Amino acid sequence: IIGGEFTTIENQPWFAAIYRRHRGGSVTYVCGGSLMSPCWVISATHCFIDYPKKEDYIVYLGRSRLNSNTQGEMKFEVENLILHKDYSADTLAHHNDIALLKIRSKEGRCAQPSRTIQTICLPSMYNDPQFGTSCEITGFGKEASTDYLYPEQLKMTVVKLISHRECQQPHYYGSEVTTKMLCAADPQWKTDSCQGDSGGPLVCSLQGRMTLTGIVSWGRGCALKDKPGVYTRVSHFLPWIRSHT
Amino acid sequence: LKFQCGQKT
Ligand SMILES: NC(=[NH2+])c1ccc2[nH]c(-c3ccccc3O)nc2c1
Repeated sequence: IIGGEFTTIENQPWFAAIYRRHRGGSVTYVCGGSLMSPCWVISATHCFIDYPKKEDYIVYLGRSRLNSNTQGEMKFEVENLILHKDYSADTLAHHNDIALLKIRSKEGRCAQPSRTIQTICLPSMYNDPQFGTSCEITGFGKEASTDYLYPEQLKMTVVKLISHRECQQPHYYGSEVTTKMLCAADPQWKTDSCQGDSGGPLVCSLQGRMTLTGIVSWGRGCALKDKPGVYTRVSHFLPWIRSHT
Repeated sequence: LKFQCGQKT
């Protein structure tokens, strides 16, 4: 996240950290995700696309740091890894970029509620906040586009939703952004999501609930002028989600 | 005990 504050998981108790094992001994961070229900985490298909071997990914809930433990965290294996059929990538956009991970712990249970583990709410069929709403994104991604390491402490920031009209202006992204995508930027292009933030949540409030409005998907550069971050529009995938949960 | 989506505190 460029800009932002450092936070602890108590402020995003539904945030999930997905790592990949290299039996060589190391585990690396892959992307972020969100807990929908006790056993399901949602993230972005492009995070798994190149190496869809579920057996090698680990998911942690209640983690405030990237490579050090947090007390209260839970670790799970991925029981099911559902990527979206019709996912596509072009010179910038990722289409149908949402993924579901069914988790199971070594004891055979799913997430349990605590002060560091909570689920986030889903929106209702094609129900979104209006552009202008300020939402928050969270994650362990880069702090500057030139960095080559990720922060060790979780970060969070606030970004505002912009309209498609604004985001599809030719000097922004043109028709690369569809109606199954959402754009969010900072008025002063000072904070944004970035490499390593893929899969995490864009939470806005809808009807009185903190709702998972978008999934960090792509962006040209990070905190660049006229280059909003693009998120998958969860409200447009509700049936897809239902058909698998 | 049980989840309440969206509730932090
Ligand atoms: N600028 C952005 N809003 C943004 C967000 C998520 C990203 N994720 C990535 C990314 C880059 C290479 C491989 C995987 C990724 O998720 N770039 C990203 C850029």
